[PDB]
Amino acid sequence: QPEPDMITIFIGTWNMGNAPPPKKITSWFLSKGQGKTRDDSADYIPHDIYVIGTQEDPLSEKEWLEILKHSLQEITSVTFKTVAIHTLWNIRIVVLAKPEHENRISHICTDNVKTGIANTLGNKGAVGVSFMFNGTSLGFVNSHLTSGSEKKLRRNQNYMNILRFLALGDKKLSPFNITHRFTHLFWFGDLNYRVDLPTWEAETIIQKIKQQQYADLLSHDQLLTERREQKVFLHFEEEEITFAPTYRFERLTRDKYAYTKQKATGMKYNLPSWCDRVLWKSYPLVHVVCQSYGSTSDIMTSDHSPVFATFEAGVTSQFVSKNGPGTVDSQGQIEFLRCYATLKTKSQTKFYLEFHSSCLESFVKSQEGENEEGSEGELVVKFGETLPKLKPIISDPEYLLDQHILISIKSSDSDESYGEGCIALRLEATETQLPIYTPLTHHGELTGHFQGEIKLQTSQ
Ligand SMILES: NC(=O)c1cnc(C(F)(F)F)nc1
Repeated sequence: QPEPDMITIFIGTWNMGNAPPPKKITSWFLSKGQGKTRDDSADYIPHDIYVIGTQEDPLSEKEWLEILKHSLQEITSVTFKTVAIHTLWNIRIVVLAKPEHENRISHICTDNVKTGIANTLGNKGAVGVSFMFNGTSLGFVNSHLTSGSEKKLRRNQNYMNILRFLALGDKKLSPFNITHRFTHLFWFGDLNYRVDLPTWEAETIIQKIKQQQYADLLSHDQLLTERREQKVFLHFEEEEITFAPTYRFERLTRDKYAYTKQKATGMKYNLPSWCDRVLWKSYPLVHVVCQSYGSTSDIMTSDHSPVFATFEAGVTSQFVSKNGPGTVDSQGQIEFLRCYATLKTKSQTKFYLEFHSSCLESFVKSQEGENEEGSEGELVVKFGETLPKLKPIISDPEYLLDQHILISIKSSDSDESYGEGCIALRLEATETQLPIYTPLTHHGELTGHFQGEIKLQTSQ
């Protein structure tokens, strides 16, 4: 049985509004309703992995697992295996996989982050799951962020706390947060960003939704605007939104948005909004295609509609050669020429680089670079030709060209990372000097750039 080079992943996010689900929720798992929907011809084809994020979930883990597994069995006639389940308050993530993938899945991690302090600590935060699928690392984050149209800054702060403190993936990757630890990272949930228009425009907004005219609404979506100003979800992708706002509905219909201020809303307006979202971030030059992004029309127990997204995701096999793992393969090497980091820091310390990759026996520290002043005030750290030669465990190009090198630039004085990035080895050529580039981030904020040239030697 050959190992796959591609899998399909279902991501679901549903804020259940503290109400039990209806007896049938199969439309969710089938990507049927509004938006970018899945072809009917695919309905019996199971996804490899189903990742279900809920918010305001009133069910026990047991109650929800029974509904999920029974749903997927009805659709696919497959009995899914439970990879992981993790609940923080009423925020829950479930990972289910086809039984044939049990042997391919390892290193399962779960974690949660609680957001806010005193007042604002009590029900918002995130749960997450990571694991290895053969040679590919997968992360999944389900977050319920701060509510309310006038709290987009709080949401951005909640996001930064989650990406700093959620402890998933390989703990040896100590300079890197979840935004660098995975081949593919999926981040979804009730992110609670709103359509920022005047309250008086509520009926105009509803009119526009009834006409399926979303363009003037999406231009005021806080998540799109904050992302375009690099305030949140830097370097993440989201599929175009072609479904109606998923909040806030009157329960037991979808014919009505309930937007008016009420005691139950803290006298806040809830203008129709895309609260419920799916974003992703994959390493450079890995295959990832969104094949659906939409909302269900027939599940009406909550004031939110469920959202689905499906993805084709590139995966690699767990490679073994006569040499590595357990030693290096001297027919392989990674060299770096004309390299320099540009940092936004106003500080003056020396810096060195750390290279981390599962193609190395362990991480590699460089010599200190030479600091120079850039023409526009920037700190430029010159490595020139001084970076070490990296020694991969396996030289076969069918392995090595599928790998990535994570880079941290660290202060010599504190050993603290000032910036993290990632370089793909999926080069246009081997044994050839080729430009490389990555932005550098720290706590998910842009801190600089790393650029230079690479020269990769494989066994071919
Ligand atoms: N390595 C594991 O502990 C593992 C457990 N369970 C599964 C499941 F749920 F797919 F069957 N896959 C892997």
